[PDB]
Amino acid sequence: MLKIILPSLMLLPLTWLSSPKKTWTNVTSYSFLISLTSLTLLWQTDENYKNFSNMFSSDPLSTPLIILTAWLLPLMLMASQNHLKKDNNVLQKLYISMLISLQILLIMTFSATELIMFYILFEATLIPTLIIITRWGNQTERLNAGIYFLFYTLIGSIPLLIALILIQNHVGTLNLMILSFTTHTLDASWSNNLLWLACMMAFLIKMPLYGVHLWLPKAHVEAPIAGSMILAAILLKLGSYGMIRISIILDPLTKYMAYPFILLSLWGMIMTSSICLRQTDLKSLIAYSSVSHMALVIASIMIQTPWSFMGATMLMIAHGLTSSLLFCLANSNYERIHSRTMIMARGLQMVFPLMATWWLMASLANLALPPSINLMGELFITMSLFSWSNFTIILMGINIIITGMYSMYMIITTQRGKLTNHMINLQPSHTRELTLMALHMIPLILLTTSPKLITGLTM
Amino acid sequence: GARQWQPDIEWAEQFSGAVMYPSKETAHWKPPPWNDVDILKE
Amino acid sequence: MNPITLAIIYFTIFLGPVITMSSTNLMLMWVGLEFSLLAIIPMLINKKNPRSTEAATKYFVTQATASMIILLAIVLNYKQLGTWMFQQQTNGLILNMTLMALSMKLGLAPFHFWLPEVTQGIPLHMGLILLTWQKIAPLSILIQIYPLLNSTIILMLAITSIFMGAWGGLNQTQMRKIMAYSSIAHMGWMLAILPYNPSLTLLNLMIYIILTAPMFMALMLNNSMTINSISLLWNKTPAMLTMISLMLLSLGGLPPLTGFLPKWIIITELMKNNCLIMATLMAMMALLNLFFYTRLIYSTSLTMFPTNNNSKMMTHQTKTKPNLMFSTLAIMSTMTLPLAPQLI
Amino acid sequence: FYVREPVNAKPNWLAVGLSVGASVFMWIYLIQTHNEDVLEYKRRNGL
Amino acid sequence: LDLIWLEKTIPKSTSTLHTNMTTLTTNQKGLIKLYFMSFLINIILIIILYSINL
Amino acid sequence: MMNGRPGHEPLKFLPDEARSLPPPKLNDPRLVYMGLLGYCTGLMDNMLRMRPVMRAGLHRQLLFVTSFVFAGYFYLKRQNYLYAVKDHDMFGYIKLHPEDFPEKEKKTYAEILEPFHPVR
Amino acid sequence: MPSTFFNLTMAFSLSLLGTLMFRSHLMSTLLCLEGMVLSLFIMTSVTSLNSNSMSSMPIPITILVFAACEAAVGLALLVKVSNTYGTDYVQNLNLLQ
Amino acid sequence: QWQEDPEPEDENVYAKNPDFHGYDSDPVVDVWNMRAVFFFGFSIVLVFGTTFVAYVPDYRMQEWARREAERLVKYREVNGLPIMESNYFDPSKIQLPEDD
Amino acid sequence: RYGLLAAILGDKTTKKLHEYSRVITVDGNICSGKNKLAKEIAQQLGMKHYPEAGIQYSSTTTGDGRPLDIEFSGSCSLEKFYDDPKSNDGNSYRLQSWLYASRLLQYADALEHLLSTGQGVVLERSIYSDFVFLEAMYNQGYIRKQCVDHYNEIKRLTLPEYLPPHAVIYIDVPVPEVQSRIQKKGDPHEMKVTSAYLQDIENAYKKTFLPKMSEMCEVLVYDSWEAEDPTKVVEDIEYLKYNKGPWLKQDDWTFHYLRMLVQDKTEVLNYTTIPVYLPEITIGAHQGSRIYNSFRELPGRKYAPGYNAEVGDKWIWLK
Amino acid sequence: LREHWVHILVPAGFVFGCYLDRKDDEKLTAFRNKSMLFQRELRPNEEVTWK
Ligand SMILES: CCCCCCCCCCCCCCCCCC(=O)OC[C@H](COP(=O)(O)OCCN)OC(=O)CCCCCCCCCCCCCCCCC
Ligand SMILES: Nc1ncnc2c1ncn2[C@@H]1O[C@H](COP(=O)(O)OP(=O)(O)O)[C@@H](O)[C@H]1O
Repeated sequence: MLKIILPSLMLLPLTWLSSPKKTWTNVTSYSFLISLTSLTLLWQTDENYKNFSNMFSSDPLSTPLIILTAWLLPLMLMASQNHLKKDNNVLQKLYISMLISLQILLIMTFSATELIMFYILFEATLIPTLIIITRWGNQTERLNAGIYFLFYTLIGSIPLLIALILIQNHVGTLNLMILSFTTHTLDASWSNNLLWLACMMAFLIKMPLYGVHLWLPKAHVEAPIAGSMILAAILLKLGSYGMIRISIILDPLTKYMAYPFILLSLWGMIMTSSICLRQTDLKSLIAYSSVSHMALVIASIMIQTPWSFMGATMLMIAHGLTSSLLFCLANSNYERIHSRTMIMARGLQMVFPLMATWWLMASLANLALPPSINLMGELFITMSLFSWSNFTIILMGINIIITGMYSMYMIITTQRGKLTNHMINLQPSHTRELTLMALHMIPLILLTTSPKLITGLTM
Repeated sequence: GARQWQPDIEWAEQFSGAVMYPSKETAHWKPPPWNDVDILKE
Repeated sequence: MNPITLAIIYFTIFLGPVITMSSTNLMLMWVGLEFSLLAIIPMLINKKNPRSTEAATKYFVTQATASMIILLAIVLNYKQLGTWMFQQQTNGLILNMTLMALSMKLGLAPFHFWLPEVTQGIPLHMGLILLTWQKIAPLSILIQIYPLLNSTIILMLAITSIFMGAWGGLNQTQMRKIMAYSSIAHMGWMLAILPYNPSLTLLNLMIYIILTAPMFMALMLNNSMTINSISLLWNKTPAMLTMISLMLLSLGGLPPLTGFLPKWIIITELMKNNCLIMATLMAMMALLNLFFYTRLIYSTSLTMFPTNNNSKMMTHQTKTKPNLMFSTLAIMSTMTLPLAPQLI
Repeated sequence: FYVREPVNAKPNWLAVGLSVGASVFMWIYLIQTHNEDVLEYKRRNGL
Repeated sequence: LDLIWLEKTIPKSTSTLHTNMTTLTTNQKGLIKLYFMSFLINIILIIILYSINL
Repeated sequence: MMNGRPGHEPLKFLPDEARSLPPPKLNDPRLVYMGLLGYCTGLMDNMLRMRPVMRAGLHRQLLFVTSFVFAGYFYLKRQNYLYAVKDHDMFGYIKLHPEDFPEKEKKTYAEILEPFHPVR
Repeated sequence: MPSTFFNLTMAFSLSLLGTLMFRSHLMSTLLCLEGMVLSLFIMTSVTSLNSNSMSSMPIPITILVFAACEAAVGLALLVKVSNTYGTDYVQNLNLLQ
Repeated sequence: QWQEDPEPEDENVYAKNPDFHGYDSDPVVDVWNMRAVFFFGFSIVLVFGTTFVAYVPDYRMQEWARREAERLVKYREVNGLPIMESNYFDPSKIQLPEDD
Repeated sequence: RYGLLAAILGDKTTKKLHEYSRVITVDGNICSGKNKLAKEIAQQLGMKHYPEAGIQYSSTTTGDGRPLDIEFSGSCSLEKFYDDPKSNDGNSYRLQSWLYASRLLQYADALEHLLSTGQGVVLERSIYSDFVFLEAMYNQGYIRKQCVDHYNEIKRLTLPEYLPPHAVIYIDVPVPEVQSRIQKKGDPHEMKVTSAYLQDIENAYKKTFLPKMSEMCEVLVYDSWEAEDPTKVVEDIEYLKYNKGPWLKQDDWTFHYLRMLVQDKTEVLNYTTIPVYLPEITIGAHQGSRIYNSFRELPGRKYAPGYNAEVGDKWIWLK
Repeated sequence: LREHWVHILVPAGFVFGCYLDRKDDEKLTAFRNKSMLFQRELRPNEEVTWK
């Protein structure tokens, strides 16, 4: 997998060497094709995972993501052509390159055989992200948000560093292939009960768990649209990908060491879903929607039943695409409105007829409408959770009712009701804004036709 | 129409002073002379 | 300085560490340490500002008593073994003295009070020498005697330094002292692995030298001893803003940059030796060091602090360039990580 | 032009010739070392 | 529970714990006598650390 | 560590014994990296000194890309040796002190009985 | 000798306690500092003499020669201080705080 | 008070360039930055990509297994063998701990 | 550039110094016909006559030398100084701070010419004499107390390093007669200036500048009549004995370091940009970024001297 | 190759990429055809099973 990567690196030379006026089209047009080369990995006509080479591999779980990581770079670069079009021609070429490095790094992290290669690349992604959030962040508080995003991930990260070096000594190689075909069975000691927490905690932090998710609402609030898309679509899912490949070892402990997180997540799912119900900042509501719909995932990567896992793989890819779509349209309202407040800007369909159709489809993806991969995902996690304990439906049942309420409230108070009297007149929709959306949903429609590709390792 | 908030004078002020997190007494501390030379003489 | 004097002094400041390293007769190692003490004091008071005399008089007393303690260890050994050099048989107290003494000259842990203060009153230039070409000498003496020193003490001085360095740095706003504090911290990691794998001490030093030497020549390019002063870097010289950003995050352990390797292999070696208690606590507060590094990042790069009108005047005039060493030592430092296996 | 002329306007032609010439000595020694090396390796071992 | 209790406990507390710890460790007179004595204390403790673990 | 080994060359860079090892291919990814590492140093310099970034010092750019690379071949040549000594040393010991590193028989899974924790 | 070697060693520790417990004048310290060099010189000379190790007598003196200059530097700093403050009290050396 | 700029207004890019596509202010760059984005975006990724992904053959073997079952079910049923025997790894191969 | 290599191998300032080689400043009120005297004295001993420091003196100093736009040169107007005293934006303090930076550049350029060529220096008003304008400005409502402290801090940080004027000349004409001198020169901004403000300027010299410098250098007071007679004044300069003053201790090995300072303009005014945030001085990040990101794009300024092709530089690919 | 030297950057990466990914194979070619499930015997005039 060096075509999904080397051609990517070369994007950096192109963003720099290219003309200031033509820099945007060379980069966006080329990474669209970079995504097309990424599609070749999907050709698995057999079960055997595709070990491209010693360090680089792609199995069913990584492949559905590498393609998404390559896909969003085009979109990210199309959603940030407006803001970042007021810059000095060298601030742009830095932002474009920053976005380019994220997927170079993220493509490799999702396509990495050695778990510590994951760690080095895993924690590197913070550098590009922190720059995108802090340097171009509009609000006074991004310095703070950046600190929260760096420390919560970093304090979790050093325990994983110690744990992975620890298993290398215990087993003798951090190669995901071998670690899988070798006998690593923890022994339920008090210490192992700590190892397990060391490995999972760093992944559980960037996958916002109810206890440590305050970093994500603060980060996406002041982050520029491209950073918020990356955090929701690819960055948070780095934590999920890690939990799937790391729990191959630590096989016995999670049977009983998971209860704490599972309950934290399911109760967390309800409270995070509910506070979405009365949050005035739209970007705030989407972020907590992201916490709740990701709290379902940590509760399926821990129950560990075949269906959970691919419920997880289905939902992660699906929610990634949906969340961005929501964060992308939130930005389009923010740029004309100039405020994140949900109460202002009422009635837009009256003035932006189509964006409202995109808003409606994004919300229906947000809630579980049935001919969507989003529902298949939740339906499956719901099933397994029920298997874990029939009572789980109650808590995963209060979340579904709340999820319907906030998803439609975003449509009802942003895209319906009487028009706002006279905010700065809202200029019509650009074709870029609409495509950036179409590019998010057309793939959501196509993937829903053949869900098999994003089903995970389990199935 | 947007101005990512660049730091104003007040945000800058805190970083002055001989200690970032000033203590009740350490608050009295005064930034050392920029020239690295002091006024005392007698 | 009459250029002749400059030569004699500089030769001594350079013959000082070199005799230490080359000789085996400890005595000759002691006088190597003694010269370094004599040569550095003249340069320290070059401005001869009231702050400077204070600096040198502290540096000298701290250095002198430690030098006398190191000599006492050699004198005692001479009577416990006729040899003029530490051996397997050496009384444990004899070696511990040498650790404390040498940990004072290097300024590690509970003897970390002199360094921040002398780093504050000396010029940026002599600051570098006082931080990096004066640590080579004592460390050489320790690295030579590693097989014999105590694992317990070193670790305590190691951990303490890491903490003191980190905590001290958080509050400081003067750059010279932020660096002094960082050096205490890095010096700590170095002395942690000495008993186990000296060869890694020599890596955690070089990398510190290849990181600090560019960082200081950066601080002086604009001769800013204040963060507020380095924050207006964007107006005085915009290009160094990019690398100053990476070098400081490299000084802390963040993974893509070269700075991770020293911490990573030291942790790998300590876990190989089973100190998974000690290594863990060190790595954790090591994370405190990055917080103050990033706070500076914020002021200098990620956020643009307001500047005075006269800054436009300094822009007009051609900026005297930074030596080539900056580049070669900025890149070899910010990004060599892809080449770690051969470094270790 | 400039009221205060640059010190670098016309190239330091020494700095070119020791910069260019030095690099071409590096290669001719480097490439030499490799082929020479390869041989030593081959003869010192079986081939 | 969001905002105050989950921000005062984990994110903010760790902020304060350190802030306070730096304030005590870095509030130093700057006088040499004080500092030096501390060197005295250290020598004493290390002398003991060796002694008791002889 | 590896110092104190019999025959150690007290101050030599790469003992001739390292002749026996294969020479590093000049295009070894690493040496090529050092090259890029170098080009960047050059470009960076131009930038910090405020010169046209790429179109200036085309002589220097060469000195850099060619100094770093030169250094590489001769360094890697050594680091390669050091690692090679490590095996000579390591493998030898495994034998000279055989009992301590005994070959082990691993029972076919048929025989071994790892317990099965059910997920249910 | 074994008995005496103790006295000299404690002399060095009593001189150690002195230099690590300042009080007013610095010249006192530097003076104390020298008390150690004498104790080291005496101990080095004593053992060299009862080990009949003549090859080592060079050291007892090298110790003094280096110690003398060391002290020369120390006093020049001292003179520099009572030229900038004129009272040589370790008390006023606190600008660096 | 210190000197700083007065708030910059955001232009109605739709006032000039009434055909603004949202990519860049000058018109030709805009046209050529959508003529290449709709094309490389939709026309040869959503179309050629979906074509290729649709034609990936027997992805993860699930087109092979619906036949292998059919000949196994064909073979097992006609020869009278159990369709899915109840132990997979044959009991004979296993060497159960004898005592316990 | 000059370095210890050059110092070690010849290139000593001592052997380049001669009787006519001194730093001579002539200071007076807003209108002392000072200009003529200087150029006259200059003509006498061949002294390089430096003109009075200006807003764009630094731009004439650097690169092309064409005058810079006001905002590029710090947005200072002497013109606005006068028509709008005690202005809300404080153009008067910004004018004074830029003026101090300009003379700092001029004095340093003068010292560089003195130690290299050995030709003596006439620079009109000096940094030492600049304070009289600020003293008078604080005496009236022009500047507030802190503003004064900020200038004093910059003065204390940078002025001591440079050696003092060898001799200072004082072309004095009374408070009333300068205002009539002002009345006939044409600019209207110079006209209508406060008589009391002019009172405070010359009073500040007499009270502080001449006595202070009366030991640091040979002050030569001249009344208007002695003035307009460059010959006589020139004669007197050639008459005074350059003995009393700090210049006596400047051995060659001491001059070298001073030379290497003035040789580096970026340092000469290093402390002129100290991060003290008084409101008038502050660029402001958004405005400052635009002003820098605009000044740096001017032809020949994008890159270092010798490397920008716009103005016709060549050989960049080998430099 | 003029004014089009910035359009052939990324494409070239691809080729180089493919050049390496087919070179990695060349290295990892043990068990070329020595695997159990796929150990056919060489068909006449065929050098190796998979290249
Ligand atoms: C592993 C990934 C690690 C992280 C990589 C991405 C982050 C790189 C580090 C960025 C750190 C600084 C962030 C803030 C920078 C602010 C820059 C700025 O304010 O602009 C001015 C600056 C200098 O300006 P000048 O070039 O003189 O001309 C313009 C004058 N206004 O303008 C400049 O400085 C221009 C040159 C900037 C440097 C270019 C770097 C491009 C991005 C490098 C990505 C490398 C990705 C490597 C991936 C490896 C995968 C294995
Ligand atoms: N620090 C200062 N503040 C305000 N104005 C100043 C300052 N320094 C010089 N000037 C201006 O310089 C003018 C006097 O210069 P002038 O005598 O006309 O030059 P010339 O020497 O060519 O005759 C005064 O009007 C005064 O405003």
